[PDB]
Amino acid sequence: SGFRKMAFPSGKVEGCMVQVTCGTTTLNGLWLDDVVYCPRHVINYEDLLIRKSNHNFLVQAGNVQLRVIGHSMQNCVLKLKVDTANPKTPKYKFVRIQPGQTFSVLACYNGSPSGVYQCAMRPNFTIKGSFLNGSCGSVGFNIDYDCVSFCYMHHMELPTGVHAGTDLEGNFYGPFVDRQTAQAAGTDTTITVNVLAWLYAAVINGDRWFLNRFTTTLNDFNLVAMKYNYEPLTQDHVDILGPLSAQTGIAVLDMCASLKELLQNGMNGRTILGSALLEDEFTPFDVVRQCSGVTF
Amino acid sequence: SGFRKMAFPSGKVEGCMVQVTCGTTTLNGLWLDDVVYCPRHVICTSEDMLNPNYEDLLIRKSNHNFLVQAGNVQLRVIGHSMQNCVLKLKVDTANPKTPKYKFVRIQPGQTFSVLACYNGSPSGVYQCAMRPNFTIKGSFLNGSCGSVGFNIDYDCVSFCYMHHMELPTGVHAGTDLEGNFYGPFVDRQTAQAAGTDTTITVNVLAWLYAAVINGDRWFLNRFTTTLNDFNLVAMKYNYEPLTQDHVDILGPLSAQTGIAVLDMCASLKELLQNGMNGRTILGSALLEDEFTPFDVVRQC
Ligand SMILES: O=C(C[C@@]1(C(=O)Nc2cncc3ccccc23)CCOc2ccc(Cl)cc21)N1CCN(CCCO)CC1
Repeated sequence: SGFRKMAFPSGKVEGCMVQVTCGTTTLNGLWLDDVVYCPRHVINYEDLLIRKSNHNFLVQAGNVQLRVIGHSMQNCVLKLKVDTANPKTPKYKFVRIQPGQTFSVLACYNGSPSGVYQCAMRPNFTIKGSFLNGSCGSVGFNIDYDCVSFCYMHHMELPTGVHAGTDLEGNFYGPFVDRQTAQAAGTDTTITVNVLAWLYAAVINGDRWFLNRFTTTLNDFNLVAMKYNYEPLTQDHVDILGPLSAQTGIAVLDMCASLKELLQNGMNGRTILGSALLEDEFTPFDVVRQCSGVTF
Repeated sequence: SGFRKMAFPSGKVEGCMVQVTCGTTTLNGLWLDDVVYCPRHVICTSEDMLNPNYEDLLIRKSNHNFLVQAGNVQLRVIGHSMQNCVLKLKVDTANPKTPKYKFVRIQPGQTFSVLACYNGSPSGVYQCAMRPNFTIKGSFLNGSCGSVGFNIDYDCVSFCYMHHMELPTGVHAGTDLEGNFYGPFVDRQTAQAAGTDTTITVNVLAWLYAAVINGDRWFLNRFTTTLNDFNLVAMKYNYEPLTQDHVDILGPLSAQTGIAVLDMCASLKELLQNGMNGRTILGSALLEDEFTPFDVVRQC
């Protein structure tokens, strides 16, 4: 029993964090094989990069300086070719995630991991992270068996305190640019499929007060959901919620009628899994993984 | 900016998780140097669990009865001893991934990261607080026994908890790494209940200072309070008493934000009286008590 915001074990990623210094700027880099990936703002990026030489980039893996033997840019990520392959390189992939998907963030400062937390890619493409100056280059990831899927690299903090970054190919999530200019996070919405997954987790843990005899059509639920700034629930979401629906004996459209009532009436001084708000940062897979005990 | 429930990076602890099997039972062990630490109830059956005599059960065991597995490598147990509720299995190989570590016993209100494991394999890491009733509101399924709680300040791993049991309310009980249980719990299946839980007042205040550091001031007020008047109001909402130590501890955050500790105490009093009014503090509609003053300073 128990339901916690749980991050993936960060060990495979910790062995990859390095410190990248270029001029006055110091941020984090991801050392995989003989390449160090980091935000290109560490340095007109084509013009700024051409002026740099390999010895300008000081890379440090622990107390060992890695010598840069080449550099190239891929979108908003700088790829620094190093002479030494990372002996701690795990099995990895670069994956681009969709809004609503969750990942673990290994927050780093000066190439040293300081903390790990579970995030969600918001529907407005920002992440509500916890980052201070020097956290740029910190990565987001998931673990599948023994494979690390890198999905995020931190680049900036928007004026509202929310964070923006790219996938490991340097493509930003959201309409953001790596430039000091006026940029604002769009109005955010609630990840509906994730809220339903968290309601199933609450039922698995013994919380049933919110359940009701009612059901709803997928269309009627989406008309209500749109009114409360909730993302539309697709047939794919209903299908993905299948396992949890079968395990608890509560159909997805039956849980949608509970969600609809929670939206129109509130909690009424009650909590669900120790929360007075509807939690949307657990995917259906996160609930299954935690309420079954999958290991890495 | 931003305030998240943040766990310590678990890498230093992952390199220590092993699987310990004894008879039908399989749980987790912590392999540090040439010793594997694990809950002593690994030597029990459900027929023993009501009134186990661990000294008697242990004397009947031999080293080859304990099957220890570090990854896909079976370790050889060359000795065993019991220290309180933890079994110490001497093995013939020192763990090459043994980090710099300490065994620390924590006080209620203290936080730590939990590396939840099954079959010696890490499945997840989350943050916990030792509740005032000495339980932890963890996330553990069967097979998680032996999963450890820790803090990682300055490259050293301070092990503070080893998971042993789940109480009937879904909360968890365990020991420090010397085998001493936190709370009035015993490693027996006899009737045991967690005492009434209370909110960790100093942690709530630390989280209100974190909210002020992050720009949330809506809950602040023009009032102050005496420490005694605050405690009289606090006890009525099932909040732990705030001691002069807690007030002293909150000093740095008070100086950084310019809000006197007893001034923040008066804001807490008001929140307890009025609730949030549809507002949130750091993305929460409840007063959060699982961030210590040290956690707030570290993260902010
Ligand atoms: O898992 C246990 C320990 C056990 C316990 O609490 N285990 C668990 C821990 N966390 C989460 C759980 C989630 C669901 C179910 C069990 C969980 C069983 C329940 O009661 C106690 C009372 C005291 C003590 Cl110290 C330990 C326990 N055992 C079963 C009994 N025995 C194994 C012998 C084979 O039957 C020994 C091992």
